Amino acid sequence: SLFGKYGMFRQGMHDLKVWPNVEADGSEPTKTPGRTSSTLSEDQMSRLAKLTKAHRQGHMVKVDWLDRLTFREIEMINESEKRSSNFMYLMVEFRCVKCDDKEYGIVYYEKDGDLTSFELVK
Amino acid sequence: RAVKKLNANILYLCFSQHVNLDQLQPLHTLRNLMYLVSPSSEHLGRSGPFEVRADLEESME
Amino acid sequence: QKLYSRAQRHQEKKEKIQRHNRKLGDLVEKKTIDLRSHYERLANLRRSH
Amino acid sequence: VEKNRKIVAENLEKVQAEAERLDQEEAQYQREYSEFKRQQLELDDELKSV
Amino acid sequence: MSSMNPEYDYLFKLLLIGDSGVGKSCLLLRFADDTYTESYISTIGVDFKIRTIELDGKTIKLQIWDTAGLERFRTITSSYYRGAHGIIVVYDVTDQESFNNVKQWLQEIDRYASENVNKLLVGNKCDLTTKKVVDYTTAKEFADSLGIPFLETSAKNATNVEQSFMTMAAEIKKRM
Amino acid sequence: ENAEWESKPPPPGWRPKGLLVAHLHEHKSAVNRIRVSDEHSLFATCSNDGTVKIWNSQKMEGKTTTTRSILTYSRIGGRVKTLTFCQGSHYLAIASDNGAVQLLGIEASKLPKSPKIHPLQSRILDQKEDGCVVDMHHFNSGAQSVLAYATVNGSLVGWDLRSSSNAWTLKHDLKSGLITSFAVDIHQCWLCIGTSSGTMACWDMRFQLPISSHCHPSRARIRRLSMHPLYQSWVIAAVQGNNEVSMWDMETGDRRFTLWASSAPPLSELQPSPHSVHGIYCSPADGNPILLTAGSDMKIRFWDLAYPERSYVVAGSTSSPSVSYYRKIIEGTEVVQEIQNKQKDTPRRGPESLPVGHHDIITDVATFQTTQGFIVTASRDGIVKVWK
Ligand SMILES: Nc1nc2c(ncn2[C@@H]2O[C@H](COP(=O)(O)OP(=O)(O)OP(=O)(O)O)[C@@H](O)[C@H]2O)c(=O)[nH]1
Repeated sequence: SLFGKYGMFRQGMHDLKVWPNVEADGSEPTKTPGRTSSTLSEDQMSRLAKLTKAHRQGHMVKVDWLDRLTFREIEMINESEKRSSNFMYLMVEFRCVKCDDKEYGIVYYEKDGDLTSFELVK
Repeated sequence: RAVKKLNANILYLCFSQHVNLDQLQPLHTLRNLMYLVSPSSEHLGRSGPFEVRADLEESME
Repeated sequence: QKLYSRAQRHQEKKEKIQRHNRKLGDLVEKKTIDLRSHYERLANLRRSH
Repeated sequence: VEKNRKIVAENLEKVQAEAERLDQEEAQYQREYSEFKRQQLELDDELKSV
Repeated sequence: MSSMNPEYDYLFKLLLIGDSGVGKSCLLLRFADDTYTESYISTIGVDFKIRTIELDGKTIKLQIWDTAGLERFRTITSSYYRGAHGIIVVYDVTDQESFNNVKQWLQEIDRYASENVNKLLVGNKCDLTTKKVVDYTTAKEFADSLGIPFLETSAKNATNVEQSFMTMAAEIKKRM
Repeated sequence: ENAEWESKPPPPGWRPKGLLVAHLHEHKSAVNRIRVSDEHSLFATCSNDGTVKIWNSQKMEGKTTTTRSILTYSRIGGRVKTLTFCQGSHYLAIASDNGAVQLLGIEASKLPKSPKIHPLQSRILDQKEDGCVVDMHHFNSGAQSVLAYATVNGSLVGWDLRSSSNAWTLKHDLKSGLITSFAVDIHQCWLCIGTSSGTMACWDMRFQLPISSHCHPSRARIRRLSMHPLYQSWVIAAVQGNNEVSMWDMETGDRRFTLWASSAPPLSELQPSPHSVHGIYCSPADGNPILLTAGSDMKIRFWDLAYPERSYVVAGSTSSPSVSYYRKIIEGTEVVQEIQNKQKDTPRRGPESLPVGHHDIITDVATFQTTQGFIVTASRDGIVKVWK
């Protein structure tokens, strides 16, 4: 989806799960969804991938000693998952908008987005 | 202070021996002791938990 | 084969652990009875004193 | 080659199905043992108290 | 005056970055642990080996972070560069794509790293002379055009690797 | 940056003299836990008798004639094993051996009305699927106030008391033993689970993944776990036997500091001493962390990790011979060993002074501070004593 769960346009790098042997489906809801929402079975790889990225951007607390061990654990999980889930992941990156060095987010809004009882009009 | 401490000690002993709370008076020193060391005190000598009655705690305050 | 041998050891461990708990439960009950007697003795000795 | 591969795969699947069943039973044993272990730890503390 | 420690007169945060499968992990293993293997586990997140060295009689504790080379573990922002004292950009001499992207990494370093960060291009997989496709002059013109230190190394045929970490430490010491 | 291990650090130079201040024997069975409120105005104790009792810590200062439980909750049923106060002293969590966990609100009703406790939220764990609660701690991430509790089936669940949803769920490997205790980092980044088989498993809470699993060489049961107040990667685990309290750095797995208060040869893996540490309290003090430990040896011992020579017994049997503590390095672990000095009429006013110590295993230790710092200790015979 081009707009997120809160109407914000996607930003940064996003890894989309590629469904093998099927054309990309545009119906709503898509039969070949790239971003598996949290409502379905939480793929430990998908949850950890989001966490690794959240860490890279500096959105997670850095604990040097924990990181060496935790990231090493993530490496083992990702290595194990890559061996059993042979699914390919295609990376897509969306452009970012900057003005005066500030990043702006595009939010879905309609151009026209900005009396029930009458005494005489029946 | 000494009399208060003694009365507190007697009351504490009465509680430890499960003395009948209806016979205990917070200001009666020897009367409480007489009921405690009374041959009729059925719980005198028990080893177990005991509760200090809020009414007896409040009566000392 | 290794899983079967582990499974056999676990079956032994379950019965073994069950027995250890049963022995302790009876021993605790017995020591509780002896303790009850001890408290009665203490109470009687105290009452006499 | 295909027939032999199919036979070997079938045997591997049968042996793996038994392995998964044993693993579930082993997990159940750990659960029950945990309950007995809690009791054992409780009794040891109780016995020392008595 | 300030508090200091005898275990290291200086602590240099190094940082290995570069596309996937270039050799970032093996450089770290070959330097820190004199270790090598053909078995590839794709680095995720961060790794943090240590080697303590003496240079010019002064003692430098290198702290030599790996980084993810897969894209799916990578983000436009990257806090890993923050506070880095040195940055090592790695390419695989058998992987032209991994060579071309070196400019993209220098774009990353210049955006996030410390303003004085000592870069160092390291041509890993330099044991692959049978498959070398980025050659010394080809890189040296680029590296010299930036003035970044340069070397070619193999963590397989170790010896080049040692000089790569010694070079980084030297260029750091010259700044420190 | 604002790392606070305790809402009220002990006064400087606090050395508990072991003077009994209040003797509370309201519980009918073994007391399982002691907790102090965040405001330090109240503390609570739970017992096998099925009751949870909340006490006003300010009332235990001796200024009141009779100190009894301020509130008595008994609706949880079964044996109440553990309890913990939640930030702001407004919530009390309780667990029973039946598998029932209920959060009761302690309403600080204005005097003279006694506070009323009413069950606010309740959770009933399936005795077949989840089992009973083994240990429980509460940590507030600011947005979610999560109570983390561990079950017999190895499920560690953090119930966010704000949204009633599970903030996080961890599944411990039962092969590592039954969960016996856990500690959560002050920085809330990670938590460590101790087991009955002596395994100490480290869990990263930021990623919610188990990172490392290490087992004690003796495989002895872990009684209490606490994060180290000074070392961010160290966890202090009191292990069954020899009254051993060992601090382990979970990054490398090496035992860095160990206390050996047993008659067995120090660090001896053979035939341990039947005394064990039950309660562990770690305070940074102000750079010299102090640990007070009490256990089946009925002694409350203050071990000073900075000056082990100054460690001493706070409360114990009156006839206890003088003990000296010496620091020695054995097998790479800094071990402070308690050595009993062989003790080689004075007129007594009245009968021989009665022993103020506990007569049964001290099951837990906690501290509260009012005008002075106090240590509260409860024993398996149901007696809770508050010492200054
Ligand atoms: N022939 C040769 N192969 C190497 C050399 N260094 C690394 N490799 C190979 O490349 C693999 C990956 O090395 P890494 O350090 O992980 O490369 P990387 O950039 O870190 O890859 P990621 O960790 O996924 O980012 C190794 O397992 C080796 O197979 C080298 O010096 N010579």
